[PDB]
Amino acid sequence: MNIFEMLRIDEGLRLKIYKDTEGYYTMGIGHLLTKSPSLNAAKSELDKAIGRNTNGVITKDEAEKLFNQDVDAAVRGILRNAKLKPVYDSLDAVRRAALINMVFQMGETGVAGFTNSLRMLQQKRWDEAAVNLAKSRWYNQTPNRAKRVITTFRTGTWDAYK
Ligand SMILES: [Cl-]
Ligand SMILES: [Cl-]
Repeated sequence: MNIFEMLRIDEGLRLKIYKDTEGYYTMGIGHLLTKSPSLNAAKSELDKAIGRNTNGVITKDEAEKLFNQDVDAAVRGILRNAKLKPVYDSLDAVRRAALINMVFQMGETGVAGFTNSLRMLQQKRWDEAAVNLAKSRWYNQTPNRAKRVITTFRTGTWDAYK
């Protein structure tokens, strides 16, 4: 298993614009298009992203290409984040995948806000971090996914995804 596969499970794959769990227009593999309510605005961002007049539908290839860019940008965000980088640098490869996932779902900014879990993660206090991470809106809103990522931080294995 690896990051891509992991996120592909968590986000799914859809080739027509859809609304995510917060009600925002998304496409493909969790690629957010816009926080705005206008479908047109979404459609507009879609075409700009893709480089052509899609009329709200793309091919698998195009989805995957977004997806790759998005995975890349998440990594690069972490690395450039003063609060994130260090945590990430201290982690093992499986757990890094966990931090990526969160970042992908919630943005650097959002994740950098779990100061306390970050710190526990850094210190390798697995069970503790797992408890603290669960005290969050994130966990209450999307509990199954959050359970998956948390188990991953906790155990450092891919069990939650097998
Ligand atoms: Cl883009
Ligand atoms: Cl969920």
